[PDB]
Formats: sequence, C-alpha cells, structure tokens
Amino acid sequence: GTLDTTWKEATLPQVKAMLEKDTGKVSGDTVTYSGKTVHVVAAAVLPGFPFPSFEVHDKKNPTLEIPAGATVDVTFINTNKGFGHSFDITKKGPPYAVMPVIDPIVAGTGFSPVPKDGKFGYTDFTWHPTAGTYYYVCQIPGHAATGMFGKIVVK
Ligand SMILES: [Cu+2]
Repeated sequence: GTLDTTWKEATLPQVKAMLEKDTGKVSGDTVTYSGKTVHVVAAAVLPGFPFPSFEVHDKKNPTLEIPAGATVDVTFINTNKGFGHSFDITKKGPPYAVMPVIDPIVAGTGFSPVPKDGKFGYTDFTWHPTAGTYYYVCQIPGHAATGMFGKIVVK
C-alpha cells in the first residue's frame, strides 16, 4: 500500500522455473534485458549465497541495462531467512547511505516476506521506467551501502 506489497511464496522448483524464465542477457560483466517484457528475476541472499549483495540470476548486481520502451516486471525471490529484503527503485546513486534514506521512491517493495524451509518468498511488481538512469536499493540499514543495490540504465 505504502510501497508494492504483492507478496507471495512459491517453493524451490519455482525458483528454478523463474530463473529460466528471465529475459536478462549477459552483457559480459553486466546484465542487459531485452524484449518488451523486462522480466527482472532477482533474489536476495538465499541461504548459500553470502551477504551483502543482491542476486540477479546469472550475476549478483553488476548493473542492469534496460530497453526504455519496455514494461519492467520485478520478480524477487527474497528468501533470506532473517531480513525481509526490499527492492526500492529511485535514484540516489553510489555511495548509497548506511542509514536507509528513503528518498522519493518511484517503484519499490516495502520489505518482502521471510519464509521457512521449502518455501520461497517472491514478489511480482510491475513498473514503467523512463530513459536515462535509476538505481534500486534495499532500504534496510547498511544493506544498500554495503552492496545490495543495482544501477538501472534505461536506454
Ligand atoms: Cu537487504
């Protein structure tokens, strides 16, 4: 309501499914979406992946290139058994603040759920971007500054 609260939970095989069903090509080090369905399948510190960075299927937030004319659909799989990680899209840019300064959020998620065994907290939220550059951050203290952010180049 405040932010996008489209919270759900699947299970492990759906994570595998979603990871396949992603339009994010590997621009060498960076990730680059393509097609009008910019289906951003992302995850946050799943038990095995170390802190503090956000996972983006093939990589861990190098940076995201986006085709401006497309519809963005952020599919989180935040299943960090501790922190209700958020995905909050705005500007700010690096360095991100240690204190979670909630600068005017465009699209964002007000802290997605914290599952138990087997189940996988996901959140499908939609966004229509504008050309140039934005950044997304997890507005939990330290998290953004320490690593879980992503530069969104919309061109
Ligand atoms: Cu976080």
